[PDB]
Amino acid sequence: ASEVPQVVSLDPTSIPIEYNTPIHDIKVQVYDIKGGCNVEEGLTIFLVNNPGKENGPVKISSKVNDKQVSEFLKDENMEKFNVKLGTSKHFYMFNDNKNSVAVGYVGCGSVADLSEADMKRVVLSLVTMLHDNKLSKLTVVFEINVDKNLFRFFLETLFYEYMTDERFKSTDKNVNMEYIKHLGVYINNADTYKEEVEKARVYYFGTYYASQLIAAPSNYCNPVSLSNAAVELAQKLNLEYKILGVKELEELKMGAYLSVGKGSMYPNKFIHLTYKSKGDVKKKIALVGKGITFDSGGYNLKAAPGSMIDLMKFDMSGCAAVLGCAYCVGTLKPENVEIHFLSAVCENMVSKNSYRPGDIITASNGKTIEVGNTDAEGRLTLADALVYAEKLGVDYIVDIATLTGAMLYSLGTSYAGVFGNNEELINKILQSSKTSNEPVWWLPIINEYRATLNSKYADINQISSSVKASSIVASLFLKEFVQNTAWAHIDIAGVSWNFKARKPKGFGVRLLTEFVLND
Amino acid sequence: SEVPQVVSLDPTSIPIEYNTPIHDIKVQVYDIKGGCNVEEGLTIFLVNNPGKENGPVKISSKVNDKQVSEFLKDENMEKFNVKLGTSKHFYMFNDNKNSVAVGYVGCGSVADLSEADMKRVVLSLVTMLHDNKLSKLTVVFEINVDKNLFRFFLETLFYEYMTDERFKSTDKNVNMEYIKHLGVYINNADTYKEEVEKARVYYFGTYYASQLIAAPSNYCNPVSLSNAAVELAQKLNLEYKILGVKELEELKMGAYLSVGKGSMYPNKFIHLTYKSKGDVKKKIALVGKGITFDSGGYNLKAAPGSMIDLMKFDMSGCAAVLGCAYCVGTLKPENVEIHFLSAVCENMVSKNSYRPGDIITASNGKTIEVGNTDAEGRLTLADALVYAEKLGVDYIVDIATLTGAMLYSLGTSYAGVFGNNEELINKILQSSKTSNEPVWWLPIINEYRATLNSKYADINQISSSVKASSIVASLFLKEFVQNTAWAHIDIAGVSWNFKARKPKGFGVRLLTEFVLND
Amino acid sequence: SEVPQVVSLDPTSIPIEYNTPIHDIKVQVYDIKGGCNVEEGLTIFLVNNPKENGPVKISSKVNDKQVSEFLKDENMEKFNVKLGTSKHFYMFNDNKNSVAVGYVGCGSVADLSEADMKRVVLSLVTMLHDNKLSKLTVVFEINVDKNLFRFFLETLFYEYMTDERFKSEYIKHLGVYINNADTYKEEVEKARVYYFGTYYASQLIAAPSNYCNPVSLSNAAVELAQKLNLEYKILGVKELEELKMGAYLSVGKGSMYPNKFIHLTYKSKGDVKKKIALVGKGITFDSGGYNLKAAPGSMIDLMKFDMSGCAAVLGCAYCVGTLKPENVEIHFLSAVCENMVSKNSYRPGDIITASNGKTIEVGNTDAEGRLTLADALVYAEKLGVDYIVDIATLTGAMLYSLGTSYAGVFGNNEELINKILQSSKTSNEPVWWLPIINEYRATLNSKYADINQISSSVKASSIVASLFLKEFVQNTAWAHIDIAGVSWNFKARKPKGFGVRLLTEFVLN
Ligand SMILES: CC(C)(C)C(=O)N[C@@H](C(=O)NO)c1ccc(-c2ccsc2)cc1
Ligand SMILES: CC(C)(C)C(=O)N[C@@H](C(=O)NO)c1ccc(-c2ccsc2)cc1
Ligand SMILES: CC(C)(C)C(=O)N[C@@H](C(=O)NO)c1ccc(-c2ccsc2)cc1
Ligand SMILES: [Zn+2]
Ligand SMILES: [Zn+2]
Ligand SMILES: [Zn+2]
Ligand SMILES: [Zn+2]
Ligand SMILES: [Zn+2]
Ligand SMILES: [Zn+2]
Repeated sequence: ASEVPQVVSLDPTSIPIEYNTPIHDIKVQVYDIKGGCNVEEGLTIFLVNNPGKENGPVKISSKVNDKQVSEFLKDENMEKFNVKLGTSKHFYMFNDNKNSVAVGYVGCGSVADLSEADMKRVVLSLVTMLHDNKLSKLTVVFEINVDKNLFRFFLETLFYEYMTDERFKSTDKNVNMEYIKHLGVYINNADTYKEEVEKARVYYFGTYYASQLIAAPSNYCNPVSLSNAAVELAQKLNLEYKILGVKELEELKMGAYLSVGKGSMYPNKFIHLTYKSKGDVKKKIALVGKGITFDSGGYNLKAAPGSMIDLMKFDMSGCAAVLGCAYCVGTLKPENVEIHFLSAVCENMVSKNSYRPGDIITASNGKTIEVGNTDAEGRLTLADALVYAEKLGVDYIVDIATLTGAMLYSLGTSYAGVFGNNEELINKILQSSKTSNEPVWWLPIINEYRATLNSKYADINQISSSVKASSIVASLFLKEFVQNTAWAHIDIAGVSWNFKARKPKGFGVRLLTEFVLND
Repeated sequence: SEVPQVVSLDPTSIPIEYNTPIHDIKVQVYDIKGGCNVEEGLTIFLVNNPGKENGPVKISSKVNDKQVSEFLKDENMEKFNVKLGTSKHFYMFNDNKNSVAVGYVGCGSVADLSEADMKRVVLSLVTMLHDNKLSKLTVVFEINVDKNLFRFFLETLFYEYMTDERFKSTDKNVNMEYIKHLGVYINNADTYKEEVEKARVYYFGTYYASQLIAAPSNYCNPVSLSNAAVELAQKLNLEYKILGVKELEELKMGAYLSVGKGSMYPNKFIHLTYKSKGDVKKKIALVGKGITFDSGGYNLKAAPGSMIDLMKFDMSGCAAVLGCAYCVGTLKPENVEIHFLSAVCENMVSKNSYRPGDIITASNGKTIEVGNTDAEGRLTLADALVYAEKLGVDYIVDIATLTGAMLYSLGTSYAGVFGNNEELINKILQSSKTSNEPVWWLPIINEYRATLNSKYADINQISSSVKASSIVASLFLKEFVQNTAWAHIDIAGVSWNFKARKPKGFGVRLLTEFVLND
Repeated sequence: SEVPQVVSLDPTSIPIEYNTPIHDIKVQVYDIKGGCNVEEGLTIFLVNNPKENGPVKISSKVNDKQVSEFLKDENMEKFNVKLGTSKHFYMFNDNKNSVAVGYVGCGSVADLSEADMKRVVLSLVTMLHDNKLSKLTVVFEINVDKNLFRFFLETLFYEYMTDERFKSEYIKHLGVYINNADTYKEEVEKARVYYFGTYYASQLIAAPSNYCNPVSLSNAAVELAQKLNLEYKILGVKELEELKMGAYLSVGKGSMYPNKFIHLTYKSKGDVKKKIALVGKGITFDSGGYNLKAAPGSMIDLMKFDMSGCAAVLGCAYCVGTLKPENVEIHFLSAVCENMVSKNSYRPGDIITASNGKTIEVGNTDAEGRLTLADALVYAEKLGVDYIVDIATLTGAMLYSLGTSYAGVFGNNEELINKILQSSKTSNEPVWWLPIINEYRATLNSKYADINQISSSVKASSIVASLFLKEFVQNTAWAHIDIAGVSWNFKARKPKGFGVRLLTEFVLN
């Protein structure tokens, strides 16, 4: 652990991290619907749909072990309500033991197969029922068809969206902040879904942990304070760790990554976490995350309209995703696999010491790079991290980065883009996208654009001249730093931040973890 | 002299190639009378056809080889035309049954090839040298050229042929093999032979400047650039002096010192001196703008089209001046003393940077209000010009990448020259013709001077009302020359070749021709 | 000839003032030797001090004792000669009549430029606008040659005159004391002619585009021709179509006003030894077309000024028609139209054919000037003249090259260019020679048309445009004057009428 440099004594010297969240205090019980539903304290919510019939009437088909509640929820009483996706209603009644209970439903539309996006709409409606209501318990009755993954995704999203980050609140803490202590789930074939519960809780926190890092402002989350948090995480998970400082970075000749950080008051820190199975290692993997704790753009300052320089604390989202994945892996402990978690962390600032547009810098594999734009710094840091990664001698290298703003014009805010040099690896990323329900789409590395990276003086240009297809050109650049290893690149510049909700998504954590686990 | 680093991987000197493959090319000039020997390598005829736009090629000169002569008959050459820029390759066997490669380059129908047209001919020729491993090139001039233009042909051939690979490591051209011999057949070879070594000298001066310019700002900084100058001065036995901050403070160069304040690299003032052996009749001060990187300062280059990634080229004036010092120091003209000056610094954004609105005091006591930190060139030049005049010279000439407006007035081919003395300006225009580096005389319109009147300082750095920044900047510069013939050359538009993505080394030959023929 | 209207309140002609109060001013020129009489009105001494911001000192003997006492060294040294600084005082003379006496500083340089002289006059005019005076007397205690003296009068007349045509008492006597008065007296009535030529052009330029449109501008040209007994011909769309002027006709397609080609002719009585065509750009309003002037700084509200070239030419025709030079034939030409946005407008990308058969690819509809000039130059050369001179508000880049004081001149002939430069010297309308760089010509090579209207990127727009126009003059001495920068006086919010005196001097000499 290094000392975080301060300008004034009021500068914070660590990232506040909440490990023990109220979500971890929730006891989850899973019951089979065949046994009938018991309705007592708290809130009991039925998830209902009506196949084919858009905005069709609500029907409760589950057995309810209470004559009063059963009478209330009979068809004739429910037909005035419809199943419009996201619709919710609260019911109030007395049960067979003369106790007042709260019941209700969330409409799940008229399609039996709910997409990952429509399921998020269902959960958000459910969360609005949790907010502003001091409840001790919530019960959920699944009257829709969900597979194991979508069930887990439901729980993960519930936990994530229910949670409220108050680390930076001082005088504006919510006085009515109270969480349930109990969560009941009624679902058919309950014994097959039980295994998903703790997995979801693990995936929730891995995702929530990343979110905390991303949301943490750059005066809290800087290269030293972020690497320090990585150390603390490794210590709690019994992961091996190594933080490389400028001296060793110099010895390794990482000129590209070092030049990006030259302008910052915070020394570069290269994070290297390792998980190894106790069993014989049958596959080795490196996960590489972009780790810019703040990206001012450098001398190519973000001063253009729509550049959102105030969002630039998000620029270590790739690193956050990787560290979030480290939590999940170190907790679930997969067998026969060795995983490296890597991030070349730095800050891209303006200074007398900054690297300049036009500078020629040498990467750790000896390639000279001409810098055409100081704000294209991510691919420079990744270049050295990718060289470092391949020297580990692994089977797959997967990187994840808020790399290019062009992603918002190509895939937008919902789907991440994946590029690569190996088809089998890309299919596996796409497969893990399905089973994690973190949407990713395969995008091409167009070789014809490679020629536009031909530098007159250096071995290669940092950015293209023609093109404008930045996401693809950046992928071309990165590919030049991976010689003979299966490699994939996940651009999350578009999906990292939830603009509507004004919070990080913790995107990529579940995706990467599913990738590690399912092979 | 010691180059500060942020990290140990930061370079501490500019890589400079002094002996180039071009220097290893043995050059022989033969007279066209007595015919041409075609025996080895690639023989190229430069042909014309005055009259018809694209008339047939007609090889006039005698070829001392029966087989080669039969091939180059008018009958066989009829299908090929003389369009300016075109070229063809030929394969055949000579008299002793040895395979030989012949060809031609079209020089158009016009009997007078201009600076731009000759450049086009050279390019066509260089294309033939590329992607073809040749031990020898022979060029037969079946067109007419003056002696300056012949020198210009060789200069341009040498400059364009040479490839800068100082910053390649994993991607050097493996097929890069230069010729070792160059043959030239031309009429009255006795007179043209003198231009050969003059061309080689002018070439390296230009290429030396180009190397400094192309060098990125992390390699090329105020300390390393001034070290490079010192090394140059040493190889040439020029007197040299590098003024550091402490000296500059004593001289009270507050305008120049302000510009480098935000930089990690200390300011360094380059003062080189050549003196003729005998009686000195003319004293000349050459001043180069030497900003090793121009970020704009707090007036950051952030506007569309400001091309901040090119601003390593903002020391081109200094490079021109140092390049001239090479030529002058090598050619050793008589009856002249020349001072090569450059206020070298770096314009950066920092807690220590000078600010828009700052009032600073030049070394001649004039207080200056800063309106824009990106108009830093004229601030450094101000102190440099005051220093220059204190040397008591006859002519002060500054050269600078000073105003972007030049791209809208003269464009990328012609530099602008401004001045306070018509005689000096005429000499610059004369030097432009003989060096074939095109310059156009632009006026210093005194009506715009009132817009440099400041409410609080003695003078404004920039105008607020008048556009035409090239003229306004000239007006500002004129305020720091009291009673000396002075001229100013703005090369902001011509310094960088945007199409070839490389510098031109513009100004080297111009300044040298100015020196030599005074 | 009938001006179309959208509503009945639309103006159907340009209001023009022919008889100005300047024409009522009686000018007397006296020699400074013999002393100056100060009997009435305002008397102003033009004074320098060759030092900087030095004290005022009056050298001329004044034949009035009271005023002499006022003008004594001890009193005037309280004031300084800083360029454009002025003081004037009211007092009683020997006859106990009210007189005003004062000065205007002319700085510390023995030779005033046209810019300096202008500042002097502006200070003089300020006093005239603030005082009710029947008479102004100006005493020259500075050195001025014949041309600069005429320039002084022209400038004085022009700046003094106030255009009130669109709104809803001048001096009657000008006295001038100057050493060697006799050599200067002939400059007076020439200055009056140059004044109105300049002011007439100013009137056309300042007239908004709803008053000044292609139809009313040509109608005004006709009326001018009739008053001066100049031959005149106005070419309409049918005539222009037959002449295959496709470049020029394309620009006006989107306008509600039919294109009008103005062709005025002055012919001397005797043998014609020189034939000259003067071509003025006549865009009555330039919106930019589909390449609309929408960018910040494009100043679309100024774009009534885009016929300043035509105005300069018509102002010259007044001077030439008045002074009647001998042994010359002058053609006054303008392809007048309006560049507008409409379903009918020409489009960026359109390939259009000029009257010499050259196909043109339009890259920017706001570069419309060179298109109208393309067909005007072709028309001009067919007249078989010795010189073609065009003048035009052609490129905004002129503001970045020479600025607002000097116009640029481009050409294909050295003799012609140096004639314009000499005319610039004698008219004191500053012009600077700029190169037509042949290396830039290749940027106008089109993939589909014979030539490009504009370059994709050469940035040197004034030069690229000049190259374009050069392609439409095949074997005649031709020069192009780009007055886009100098035509409008931004500070004074009015035209300069730039080019009238320049072009007239070119014709007369
Ligand atoms: C502007 C360009 C092409 C250099 C780019 O892709 N910039 C990146 C960047 O600064 N990388 O270091 C960029 C710009 C904007 C975003 C972004 C994403 C959501 S809002 C702004 C993300 C990446
Ligand atoms: C922006 C302005 C008017 C202050 C100016 O003249 N800038 C100079 C400059 O920064 N001088 O120190 C300038 C701007 C752009 C260029 C340029 C030249 C080729 S591309 C950009 C050159 C000089
Ligand atoms: C469109 C461009 C940049 C080629 C140009 O120079 N346009 C001309 C024009 O509209 N010609 O028809 C132009 C633009 C601006 C001005 C101008 C002059 C004083 S303020 C703006 C003048 C001419
Ligand atoms: Zn960036
Ligand atoms: Zn970034
Ligand atoms: Zn600058
Ligand atoms: Zn500069
Ligand atoms: Zn226009
Ligand atoms: Zn126009």
